[PDB]
Amino acid sequence: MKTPLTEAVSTADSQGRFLSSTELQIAFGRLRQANAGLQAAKALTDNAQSLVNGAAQAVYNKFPYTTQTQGNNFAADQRGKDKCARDIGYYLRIVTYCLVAGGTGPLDEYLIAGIDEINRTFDLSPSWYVEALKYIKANHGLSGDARDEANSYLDYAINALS
Amino acid sequence: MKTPLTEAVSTADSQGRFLSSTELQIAFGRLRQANAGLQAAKALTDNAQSLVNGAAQAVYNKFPYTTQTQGNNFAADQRGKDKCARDIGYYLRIVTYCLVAGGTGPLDEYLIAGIDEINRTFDLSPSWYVEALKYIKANHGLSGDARDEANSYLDYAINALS
Amino acid sequence: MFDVFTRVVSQADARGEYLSGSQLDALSATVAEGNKRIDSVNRITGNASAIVSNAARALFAEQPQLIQPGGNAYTSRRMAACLRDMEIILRYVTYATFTGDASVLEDRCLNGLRETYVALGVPGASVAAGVQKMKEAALDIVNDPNGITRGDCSAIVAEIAGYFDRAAAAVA
Amino acid sequence: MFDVFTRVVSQADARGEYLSGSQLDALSATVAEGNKRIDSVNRITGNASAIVSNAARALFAEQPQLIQPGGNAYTSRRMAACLRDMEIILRYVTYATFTGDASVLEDRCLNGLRETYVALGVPGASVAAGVQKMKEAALDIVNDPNGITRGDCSAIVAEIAGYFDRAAAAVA
Amino acid sequence: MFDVFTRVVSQADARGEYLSGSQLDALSATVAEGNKRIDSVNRITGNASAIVSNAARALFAEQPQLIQPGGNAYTSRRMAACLRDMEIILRYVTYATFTGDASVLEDRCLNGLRETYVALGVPGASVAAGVQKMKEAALDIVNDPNGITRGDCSAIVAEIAGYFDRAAAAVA
Amino acid sequence: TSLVSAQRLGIVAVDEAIPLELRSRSTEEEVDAVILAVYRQVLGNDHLMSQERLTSAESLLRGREISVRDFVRAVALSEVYRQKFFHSNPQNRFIELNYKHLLGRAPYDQSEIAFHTDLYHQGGYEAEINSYIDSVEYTENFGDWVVPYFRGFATQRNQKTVGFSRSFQVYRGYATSDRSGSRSRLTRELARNTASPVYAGSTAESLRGTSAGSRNQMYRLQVIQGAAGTRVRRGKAEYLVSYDNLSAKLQQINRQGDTVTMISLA
Amino acid sequence: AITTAASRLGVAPYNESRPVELRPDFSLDDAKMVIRAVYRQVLGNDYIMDSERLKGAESLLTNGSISVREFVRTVAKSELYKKKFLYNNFQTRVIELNYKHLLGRAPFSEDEVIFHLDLYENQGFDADIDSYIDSVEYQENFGENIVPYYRFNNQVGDRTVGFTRMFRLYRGYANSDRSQLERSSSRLATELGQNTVSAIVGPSGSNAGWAYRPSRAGNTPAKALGGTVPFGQASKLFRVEITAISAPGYPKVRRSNKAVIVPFEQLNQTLQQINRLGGKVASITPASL
Ligand SMILES: *[C@@H](C)[C@H]1/C(=C/c2[nH]c(/C=C3N=C(/C=C4\NC(=O)C(CC)=C4C)C(C)=C\3CCC(=O)O)c(CCC(=O)O)c2C)NC(=O)[C@@H]1C
Ligand SMILES: *[C@@H](C)[C@H]1/C(=C/c2[nH]c(/C=C3N=C(/C=C4\NC(=O)C(CC)=C4C)C(C)=C\3CCC(=O)O)c(CCC(=O)O)c2C)NC(=O)[C@@H]1C
Ligand SMILES: *[C@H](C)[C@H]1/C(=C/c2[nH]c(/C=C3N=C(/C=C4\NC(=O)C(CC)=C4C)C(C)=C\3CCC(=O)O)c(CCC(=O)O)c2C)NC(=O)[C@@H]1C
Ligand SMILES: *[C@H](C)[C@H]1/C(=C/c2[nH]c(/C=C3N=C(/C=C4\NC(=O)C(CC)=C4C)C(C)=C\3CCC(=O)O)c(CCC(=O)O)c2C)NC(=O)[C@@H]1C
Ligand SMILES: *[C@H](C)[C@H]1/C(=C/c2[nH]c(/C=C3N=C(/C=C4\NC(=O)C(CC)=C4C)C(C)=C\3CCC(=O)O)c(CCC(=O)O)c2C)NC(=O)[C@@H]1C
Ligand SMILES: *[C@H](C)[C@H]1/C(=C/c2[nH]c(/C=C3N=C(/C=C4\NC(=O)C(CC)=C4C)C(C)=C\3CCC(=O)O)c(CCC(=O)O)c2C)NC(=O)[C@@H]1C
Ligand SMILES: *[C@H](C)[C@H]1/C(=C/c2[nH]c(/C=C3N=C(/C=C4\NC(=O)C(CC)=C4C)C(C)=C\3CCC(=O)O)c(CCC(=O)O)c2C)NC(=O)[C@@H]1C
Ligand SMILES: *[C@H](C)[C@H]1/C(=C/c2[nH]c(/C=C3N=C(/C=C4\NC(=O)C(CC)=C4C)C(C)=C\3CCC(=O)O)c(CCC(=O)O)c2C)NC(=O)[C@@H]1C
Ligand SMILES: *[C@H](C)[C@H]1/C(=C/c2[nH]c(/C=C3N=C(/C=C4\NC(=O)C(CC)=C4C)C(C)=C\3CCC(=O)O)c(CCC(=O)O)c2C)NC(=O)[C@@H]1C
Ligand SMILES: *[C@H](C)[C@H]1/C(=C/c2[nH]c(/C=C3N=C(/C=C4\NC(=O)C(CC)=C4C)C(C)=C\3CCC(=O)O)c(CCC(=O)O)c2C)NC(=O)[C@@H]1C
Ligand SMILES: *[C@H](C)[C@H]1/C(=C/c2[nH]c(/C=C3N=C(/C=C4\NC(=O)C(CC)=C4C)C(C)=C\3CCC(=O)O)c(CCC(=O)O)c2C)NC(=O)[C@@H]1C
Ligand SMILES: *[C@H](C)[C@H]1/C(=C/c2[nH]c(/C=C3N=C(/C=C4\NC(=O)C(CC)=C4C)C(C)=C\3CCC(=O)O)c(CCC(=O)O)c2C)NC(=O)[C@@H]1C
Ligand SMILES: *[C@H](C)[C@H]1/C(=C/c2[nH]c(/C=C3N=C(/C=C4\NC(=O)C(CC)=C4C)C(C)=C\3CCC(=O)O)c(CCC(=O)O)c2C)NC(=O)[C@@H]1C
Ligand SMILES: *[C@H](C)[C@H]1/C(=C/c2[nH]c(/C=C3N=C(/C=C4\NC(=O)C(CC)=C4C)C(C)=C\3CCC(=O)O)c(CCC(=O)O)c2C)NC(=O)[C@@H]1C
Repeated sequence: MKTPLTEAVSTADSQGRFLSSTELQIAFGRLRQANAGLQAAKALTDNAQSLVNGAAQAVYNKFPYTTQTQGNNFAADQRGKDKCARDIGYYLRIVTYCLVAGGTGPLDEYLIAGIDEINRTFDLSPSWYVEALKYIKANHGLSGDARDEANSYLDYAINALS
Repeated sequence: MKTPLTEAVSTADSQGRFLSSTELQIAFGRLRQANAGLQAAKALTDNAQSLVNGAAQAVYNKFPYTTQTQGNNFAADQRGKDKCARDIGYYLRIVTYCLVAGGTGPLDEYLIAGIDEINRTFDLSPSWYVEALKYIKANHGLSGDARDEANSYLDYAINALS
Repeated sequence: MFDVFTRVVSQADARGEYLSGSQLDALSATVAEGNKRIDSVNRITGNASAIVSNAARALFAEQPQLIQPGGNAYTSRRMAACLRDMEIILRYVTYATFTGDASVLEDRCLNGLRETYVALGVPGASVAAGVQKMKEAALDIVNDPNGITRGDCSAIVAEIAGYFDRAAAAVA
Repeated sequence: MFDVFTRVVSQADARGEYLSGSQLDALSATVAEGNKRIDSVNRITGNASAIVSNAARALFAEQPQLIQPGGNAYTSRRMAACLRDMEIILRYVTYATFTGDASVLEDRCLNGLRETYVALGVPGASVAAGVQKMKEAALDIVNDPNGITRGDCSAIVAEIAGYFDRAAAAVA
Repeated sequence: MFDVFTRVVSQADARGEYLSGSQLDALSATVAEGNKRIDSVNRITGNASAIVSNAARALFAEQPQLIQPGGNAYTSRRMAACLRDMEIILRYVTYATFTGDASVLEDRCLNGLRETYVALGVPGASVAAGVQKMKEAALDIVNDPNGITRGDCSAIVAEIAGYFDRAAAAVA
Repeated sequence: TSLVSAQRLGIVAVDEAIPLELRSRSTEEEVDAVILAVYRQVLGNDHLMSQERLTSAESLLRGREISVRDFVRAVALSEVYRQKFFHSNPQNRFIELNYKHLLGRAPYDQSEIAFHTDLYHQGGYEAEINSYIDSVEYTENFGDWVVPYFRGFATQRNQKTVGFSRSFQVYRGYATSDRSGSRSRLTRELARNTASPVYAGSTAESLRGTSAGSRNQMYRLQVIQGAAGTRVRRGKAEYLVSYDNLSAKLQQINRQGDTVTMISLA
Repeated sequence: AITTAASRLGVAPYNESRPVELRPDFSLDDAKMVIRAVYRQVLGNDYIMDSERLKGAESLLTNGSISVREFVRTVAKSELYKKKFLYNNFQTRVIELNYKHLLGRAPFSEDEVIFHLDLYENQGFDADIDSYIDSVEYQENFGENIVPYYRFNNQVGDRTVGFTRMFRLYRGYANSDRSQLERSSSRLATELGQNTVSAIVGPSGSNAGWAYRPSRAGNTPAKALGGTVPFGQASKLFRVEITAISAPGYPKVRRSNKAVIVPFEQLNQTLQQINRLGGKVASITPASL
């Protein structure tokens, strides 16, 4: 799982090496970041319901056909809106994992890998989730390093989807 | 290992029961004993070389043919004397384990189970080790509960050998 | 299975050495904690039914999908089995607390439990959540300062937490 | 492979839950100790050759059966392999210390190691004795007060000891 | 299990064939050797305890790690199990000598024995060395010219050596 | 595979492995890393003595005179590889070692064994080794510049499902090696075109409770049985018995004439 | 087999039952049937309270973590089995019970008592239990997957004395090993030591003389040594076992149980006299040739 600490070790291990100053500097970089990530994770968690709901409606506003067309892949009925808010919650929850982990590991392992197969298979538009992610970027209220690290993971998801 | 604590749990588990006052009282019994057992173990350990060498010499005195007769099972050469001292040390060290564990569990597991087959296979006389064990009983200088518990384990081995 | 004492003995025997004065003193300090350990086992055991039921209630409230029709704890037999497992795990945790060593819990309860659950379809993460709920209740009961001689139980409480965590990880 | 952070994450995802405020504070307290952890890795690494060689010499002095002709560490190839294993285990102990989680030991160093030793006839109890000796030498190195900002490293030393114990138990 | 006669029968039945004149003649030669075979079985049996104990002593003399503390043959129960195993193998080797066919040894002794030792952590290469020591003692006993009608037992000795070799190969 | 399964099966490190490719204008460190990875893979993770290293082949690779695939082949044809895996092994064990080392998988069917036994009988050792490295499977997975890596734990195009189960017979864990010859664990299941249960990582474990005797250990005996007593319901059976009853169980199986295929701790 | 006398001997219900087998891929109802059968067989048809159930062993059986035989083994080694059958019994009684529960038959010979008494004394109860379950006899009859059951019918390897002794240990269907007239006493200590047998007395309800039991001393021997000479002119002798004698009362009646050897020519008088004593005929057996 992509994270500074686990990547320092797996790289050293692949080279048969003890950890050296380089991996120690990696750890210092992790320590410099971690509190902001944990602060960012807390802030996103506390507003999870608001962000998820606002993101869901932002998508509904931008793609009104989703709340009006009948179909398993759309949110016209109640199940679809539940599926949709669930999916957006997945994105937001896993992003906080990335802030906690200090890397894209959680996004790669839990969401990104295979998402293209899923969206094709169930006829789910990547654009819907991009709009949801864009909303969370604009509304999470973070600042400083917490904002920077958080937007990197949101953008990483956006780039993966587009 | 037969120790008070493991036996209590094993009997409770056989009945699918949580521990009750009976087992708590087993624990108090162990606690009442344990400090004395540990003090005995330290005293035997500190005097181990004296006790082991003395015990070996006591066997050689009572059974002089063991140091005079040629044969793999006897101690007429340095090879045999070393085996013998090693064996007596085994008895002493494991007895200290019994004092630490609070039961014959270590003697049962490490030494007593199968001793008959060994003594028969390699033509060792159990009377030799009885004599060594009597020497140790009579020279450990323990008093009180430490003496009582140490001698119960020394007698347990003697009884097993006879 | 080992207790705190025989754990050290077995390590010493494999090296063919007497216990050091440092090891013996460590055991002496354990003996000095014995009353606290006995109280902790007594307190958990005295409250076992409550610990299990309250944890199970809380668990299903957070995970209603377990008890909806078709859920893994749906139907009396499966609910009954689930409640039974929660008590088994608690019971073995108290065994480990009593002995002062995790071997009873690991050897008899946890070894092979994950595989049983995976084969059955029992959701390990939900079992682990249940175990965590039981852990919190158990630790509060142990730490309750009323009706007991006052003193510091942080060491024993930490040991008990470790045993609960072992159980949670073994199935999680 | 997990580190101290992703271990928590993996459990939380299995429940579909955000990290709790307590888990975040817990991870924050981990960050607070980060410098101590980095120093401990740095110190063991700086003395790795001496730790390994001193432990090896001590092991063969306690267990001279290993190096006499016919012994499992007799012949240069076998001695060389034995020394490599000691170094390998120590290296992976530093990895676990670095990451703050045991998974790297369980995934890589210890994964099948007992099977390997049984197949080869390597005396696993003896390997455990050698690991214990590196452990004692490593913790003294970590606890050395000289030339370092003084502070209390007891938590990390206890964690490191756990990693050494895990290695020893895996082959014992 | 098969003996020397039924081994041939089984092969013939699978072909739907009467034994040929050559096959019958070979069994007649086997019959003519029967007294030597009985004598070999009687000699090995009559020295079984000495064969086993002498072999065990020699093994532990050459491989002292087996009996050092923490060694697989250390402690009375393990030592007794080891001596038991040696005697078992010797017993089934005598059975194979008696019947003139390895099947009893293969089916009833060596069946799964390598896997059993691997699972138990018993050093199979050391069992093999033990079996070789018993082999060498047994063959000298069988070949002893004193107190027996003189004759050539080379063929039976080779057959017995073959059975010992199977056992040593199988356990390793 | 994903964490939930890889953790139980002891293959997390395999899953997170990244193919190593030798790029244009590589550094000395990158060549060194590649040489190390080749030795680990092709020699099945043996401890490699400095006296055993291919000095010349290493030089040529470092000089970009030969490709990574050429260097893999140099190591596979070396006397080190032969001594480790060929001279003391039966042929079928040798062949599955070649599949593990060179293609990173387990053999799929008996005909693969037959093909390679024929090739060895026809063109000898070099022709046998070259068949793996020159194969379409080698070229399309690793080409000329990527070090081979174990593939058997991932769904491959044109594999057989049983390749996944069999992988656990030839890959025994991260801290293992193909050093002791020995026999193939795959012989029977290849010959009869069947599969065997996967007991790896922690999947061998079974519950003890109060039924596992004095040592709290269960042993899993896998047997092939027939009706030569009570009725036999399956030709393949497993028994879980405690240490104390293990001798009695072996003797029971032995007396019935049934074959023990595997025993392990549970 | 046993057909005509099956009902009066209490065998008919077992004639009507099949062995309880746990098939591979068994269903939960299969597991429940095994558990019920094992509790009834191995615990001698004692009522089992919910607090006494071996819930963990039952779980492991249901899960396939232990086979039927290993579940039997666990029940036999449990504190529940030992409380019922070990702690309060003479070891010869324990051996009788083990044979009935785990092998479904009665001991054949004194050699079996020697073996199991020494095994218990040298290695403990658990070791002794294993000897029954790991025995060749257990393997041949029940194997890994069948609950032990009473082996009333003649099999290869049997001895006749086994058949008569089963009705010293089995006292009917609505009965348990702990609810029999002889209570804790060994049923077979004397039979085994002397290698003798006793006339079969079937269960209550279907046999009026079901309570007949001989005393410690002063019993009538089985066979009429001396023939008809003491009786004068008599064609043949029979040994009649009589129980529940009360009518004359003490001291005219001392023991309510009595066995007499009487000639054919007095059987009419004997039955008449027995009836007037209030007694019930337990068994009649030819005593001369
Ligand atoms: C227990 C392990 C011992 C111990 C450790 C300890 N270290 C610090 C503080 C620091 N250690 C470092 C480490 C490095 N700086 C570098 O540039 C590199 C080389 C690449 C390393 C390894 C740093 C950066 C700090 C912080 C600044 C400082 O120099 O103090 C502490 C102080 C507390 C803290 O958390 O920082 C402690 C306790 N101290 C002992 O007494 C043990 C023997
Ligand atoms: C190699 C094994 C050695 C050897 C054997 C040998 N023995 C005989 C002949 C006989 N041996 C026996 C054996 C027994 N008679 C008994 O009553 C018993 C006890 C139950 C035994 C074991 C017998 C009956 C004979 C035949 C009579 C005789 O004494 O000759 C021979 C002779 C060849 C033959 O087949 O008869 C031989 C060669 N002789 C050696 O020199 C080897 C060291
Ligand atoms: C000393 C009292 C007398 C004596 C001793 C002697 N012993 C042996 C050989 C063995 N002793 C043991 C005993 C143990 N092994 C264990 O693991 C333990 C339990 C932890 C015990 C008690 C064993 C097993 C052996 C045989 C194997 C071995 O050598 O280790 C000998 C040599 C016997 C031989 O034939 O080589 C001797 C000389 N002999 C005397 O005359 C003393 C009076
Ligand atoms: C109604 C007559 C009274 C009542 C009901 C009540 N029940 C519960 C909780 C549970 N009920 C069940 C029952 C079943 N679960 C099943 O799967 C099936 C078989 C198909 C049955 C019959 C169970 C298992 C529970 C506990 C778990 C759960 O919450 O689902 C409650 C709540 C109890 C609690 O502590 O939460 C209540 C209130 N209560 C009354 O007062 C009514 C008169
Ligand atoms: C409750 C929090 C969760 C849950 C549990 C659940 N478990 C089972 C089934 C079994 N549980 C065990 C475990 C044990 N048996 C033992 O003897 C011991 C001690 C060694 C343990 C730990 C076993 C063996 C089984 C299988 C056999 C049995 O039924 O007892 C079930 C039933 C599964 C089924 O489909 O039958 C359930 C429901 N399920 C949840 O959803 C909760 C998260
Ligand atoms: C720890 C979580 C809490 C705590 C425990 C504690 N207990 C004691 C002392 C004793 N407790 C007992 C217990 C029992 N006595 C009995 O008869 C039984 C029933 C079978 C039990 C369970 C005993 C005997 C003692 C010693 C005598 C006394 O009167 O105290 C202490 C004091 C220190 C000591 O170990 O002796 C402590 C600290 N105390 C807390 O404050 C925690 C909430
Ligand atoms: C003698 C020329 C000089 C010398 C020797 C010396 N050697 C050691 C230690 C070891 N020597 C070896 C060598 C071998 N072991 C083998 O198995 C083989 C192949 C058959 C060889 C050649 C080894 C492996 C060791 C280390 C482990 C052991 O002690 O067995 C020492 C002691 C070193 C230490 O630190 O303990 C010494 C003194 N030293 C001199 O000064 C001489 C000029
Ligand atoms: C002696 C030369 C070596 C040695 C032996 C050793 N074996 C065991 C344990 C077992 N050995 C067997 C083997 C058999 N049991 C049988 O019934 C048969 C015939 C069918 C055989 C071949 C078994 C089954 C066991 C385990 C069960 C049991 O003991 O009954 C041990 C003890 C293992 C342990 O205590 O964990 C030992 C020591 N060990 C050495 O070091 C010698 C090289
Ligand atoms: C979907 C209905 C269910 C499900 C599926 C699932 N499968 C896997 C993993 C594998 N599936 C296969 C199967 C094949 N591979 C092949 O090449 C062939 C054709 C020749 C088959 C049939 C294999 C080999 C694997 C393992 C290797 C790999 O994953 O690539 C998973 C992943 C498990 C994990 O932890 O990664 C899943 C999820 N899962 C469900 O819940 C459904 C019931
Ligand atoms: C030294 C304290 C003891 C000892 C060691 C010894 N080990 C081997 C052989 C191997 N050791 C390993 C272990 C690892 N390889 C890895 O890659 C990892 C990390 C993931 C580990 C832990 C392996 C795989 C082998 C086999 C491969 C190889 O030997 O090259 C030997 C050599 C045995 C032999 O030559 O046959 C030795 C000697 N031996 C002792 O006596 C010490 C107690
Ligand atoms: C045939 C000439 C007469 C006859 C025979 C008859 N016998 C039975 C039933 C049984 N016979 C035995 C006898 C033995 N069991 C033993 O173990 C031994 C020695 C090993 C003997 C001799 C037994 C025990 C039974 C009952 C149990 C069983 O049969 O399995 C019957 C059937 C009784 C019934 O059906 O109720 C019969 C018919 N009957 C005649 O009329 C012939 C004169
Ligand atoms: C209740 C009205 C009266 C009463 C009853 C009582 N009975 C027992 C014990 C047993 N009852 C039976 C009966 C059966 N078991 C069966 O399997 C069958 C059907 C085929 C029947 C009819 C048995 C065998 C027993 C003994 C087994 C056991 O576990 O007890 C008791 C228990 C006596 C005691 O525990 O000491 C009692 C109390 N008692 C009264 O006072 C009521 C008049
Ligand atoms: C020794 C002082 C006298 C003596 C004893 C003797 N006893 C037997 C045989 C048996 N002894 C028992 C005893 C017990 N069974 C139990 O369950 C218990 C309580 C737990 C006891 C004490 C039994 C049942 C037997 C029969 C089985 C057996 O033979 O072991 C014998 C043998 C008699 C025979 O004919 O074989 C002897 C010799 N004999 C004397 O002369 C001494 C006065
Ligand atoms: C009174 C405490 C209990 C009790 C007694 C009771 N007894 C009988 C009947 C008989 N009692 C005997 C006793 C003996 N015969 C002897 O030879 C001796 C030793 C020398 C004794 C003690 C006998 C033979 C009988 C039957 C003949 C007779 O009735 O006189 C009864 C009457 C039985 C009946 O069914 O009528 C009773 C009531 N009953 C209880 O409930 C008390 C516990």
